[PDB]
Amino acid sequence: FSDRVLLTEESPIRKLVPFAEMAKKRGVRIHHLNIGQPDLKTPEVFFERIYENKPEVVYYSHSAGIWELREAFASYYKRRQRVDVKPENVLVTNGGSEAILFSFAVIANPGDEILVLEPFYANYNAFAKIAGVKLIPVTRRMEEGFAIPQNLESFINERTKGIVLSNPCNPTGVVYGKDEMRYLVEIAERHGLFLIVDEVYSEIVFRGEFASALSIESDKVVVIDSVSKKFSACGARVGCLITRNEELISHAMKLAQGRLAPPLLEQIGSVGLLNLDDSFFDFVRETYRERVETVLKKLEEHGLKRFTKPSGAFYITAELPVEDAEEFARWMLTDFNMDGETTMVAPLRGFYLTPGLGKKEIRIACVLEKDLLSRAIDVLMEGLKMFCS
Amino acid sequence: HHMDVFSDRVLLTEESPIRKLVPFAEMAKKRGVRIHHLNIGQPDLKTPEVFFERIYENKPEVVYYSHSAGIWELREAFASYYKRRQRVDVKPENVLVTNGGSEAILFSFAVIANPGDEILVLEPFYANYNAFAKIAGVKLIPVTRRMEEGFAIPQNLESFINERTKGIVLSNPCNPTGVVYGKDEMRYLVEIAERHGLFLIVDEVYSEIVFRGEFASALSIESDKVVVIDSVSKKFSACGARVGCLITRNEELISHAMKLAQGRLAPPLLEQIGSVGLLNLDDSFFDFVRETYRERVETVLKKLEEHGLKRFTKPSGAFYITAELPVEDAEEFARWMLTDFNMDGETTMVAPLRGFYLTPGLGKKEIRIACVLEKDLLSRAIDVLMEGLKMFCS
Repeated sequence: FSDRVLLTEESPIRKLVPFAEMAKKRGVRIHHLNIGQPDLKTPEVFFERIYENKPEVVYYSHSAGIWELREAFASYYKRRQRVDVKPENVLVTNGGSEAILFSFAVIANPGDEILVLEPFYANYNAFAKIAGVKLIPVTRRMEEGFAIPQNLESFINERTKGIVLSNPCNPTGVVYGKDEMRYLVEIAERHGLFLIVDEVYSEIVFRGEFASALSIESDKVVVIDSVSKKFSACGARVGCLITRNEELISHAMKLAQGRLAPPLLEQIGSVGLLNLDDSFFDFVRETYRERVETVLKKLEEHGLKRFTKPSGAFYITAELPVEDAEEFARWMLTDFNMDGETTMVAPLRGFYLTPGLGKKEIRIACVLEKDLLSRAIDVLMEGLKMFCS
Repeated sequence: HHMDVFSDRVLLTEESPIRKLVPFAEMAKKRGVRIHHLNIGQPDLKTPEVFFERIYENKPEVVYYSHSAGIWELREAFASYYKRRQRVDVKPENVLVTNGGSEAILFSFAVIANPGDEILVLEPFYANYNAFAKIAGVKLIPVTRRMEEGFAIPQNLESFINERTKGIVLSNPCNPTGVVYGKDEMRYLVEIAERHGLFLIVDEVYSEIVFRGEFASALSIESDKVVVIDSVSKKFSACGARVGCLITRNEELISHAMKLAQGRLAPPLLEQIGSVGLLNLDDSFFDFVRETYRERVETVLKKLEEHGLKRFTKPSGAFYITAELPVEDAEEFARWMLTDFNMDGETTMVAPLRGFYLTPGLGKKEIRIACVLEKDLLSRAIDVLMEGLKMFCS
């Protein structure tokens, strides 16, 4: 088999599944705070639009996506992100996942390098490995508030072709403002690199004023978005690649054509999601705000010191007073259960490329109703207390 | 201001000869010309109602990411399909649901080959494989087949194997030749794979659309080096579903493919729910589909013969007809058909075959015809095409 897949060890999160399944067999209710799967009901408009526009033939749509959906994304950015985008700048893909893969393949050759801000959304490494691109980590520290490090330029070389990050960020929850993004765009332009900004969590912003990378008119910016987290439509597999660089889009379109098209029914339903009013986004933003706040308060009241207050998204990264976080996560499932309940968290080690980093850190996904989440944290800290003594 | 340095992968890629005809086609519709599209493999048949019904009946409250390998029931649906219809014993654990056959091919390539490695392909072939090969950084090596030899597997196939060769890929029934390799031919091809430690990737998307001979799935030959790709696209006219699969008995390969499926998270949920219904369709449905395409293919073959065209292939499967025209450049004729020609305000669009070959110069005078219109329209579409071909010589 290929080195690409032989060198890939399985995710620390996935490695806990066997232990979790074994716990359910013993009659234990597990609180899943390890996966970024929203629990919110998918808006009914998604299903209504599909039912009302049932096509007689489920055909391959235009490779770049149904024209109406390209318009729907364009209008969303103007109305919600206050960015002027044309439908021609939008390329509909099979979720953000594919938009990332295309971006990587269009800008870099096999063996080339793409800078990534550590810790980062682990799945980028999967798309990099498929495209044969090397992903180069640029470490950020919790103690610095996971800021963009000053030595960013030093990692650039002849093989460097781009920089990729998420904003709001998964798993740190940091939100880079207009000033920070412009700085990052300026570096991309000075060194002729493309800036891939994954904005899947835009709308889920609590502190500061969020500015899309497209707000900074540059030919090197590529924004990735999706209907997944924003509308709780993860199973739709509908996302997009947005950029003003007509040449890049035209190159990405050859890849979209080999693939033929994104899912038809999901695109039809996505048009309805993107047209949702302001009240919907207020509800989603505030639901996650209250959840994040609830966890933060619970962590603080149980004496946990080193954790980050996110400005966006629904993840909380924290440092535990343990030698190995992954061992503790497994222990929670195997050797622990408060009142027949346990809590499953994601070890953060899988979000770093640099070996040794994130050994005592974990990520908490706020994807449960606030009261259950409060209870899930109580179980987690009671378990943390016994683990030590 | 600095230039955009894009990857060689995408800079070297010229746009498809078929796609290069779209601008000329769009300009023809503006002039008031009804175009008969025989250039794309998009079926025109109604998607069976069961697909929509299953979705409506099992509407989930949350459109969640399913298990990476696909919903368990769909994995069972594919497994049962192969046992009932293909007479092959497959377990759900052997099935990995993907975003259409397209992705199953991409994963196959990434799992067996490193960037820079080689995969043999039987030319002419489904052009899109080259797209997945470029994304994975794999070099696709052509093994030319001739129409005069009935597009058979050439005897010099082993001479193309080297240290960098990691697999062989083809479609059965084949797109665009329409050849259908039987049990004997497949065994031979599997024996070569095993002797040289290569994986055999057989794209069986057109299985069911078989007219001549008895079709045998590559899985019928129990080997640890066979990987079958299938889809709900052409078989059930559900191209927009983007639901396919990778099937193999090699537990290690599927386990490695699973890591790639996990990065991607999952295939489309609603489409998987609807696909379970399509896969459970009775024998009557497949009889109707197979015979609908048989009568269409026959109609075109008769019309081509009646208009004096000599060199064309009679396919054993799929719905494509490959033919050699008496012209210097087929692609020039295809464009001409749209720009400078229209019988009774009608014209026909065909796909130049040049884009289906990697070896430069091959398929310059050849075209592909997709039988994706009702037999009477198809008959008319060929009349328009031959009247245009007759004037073109002048």
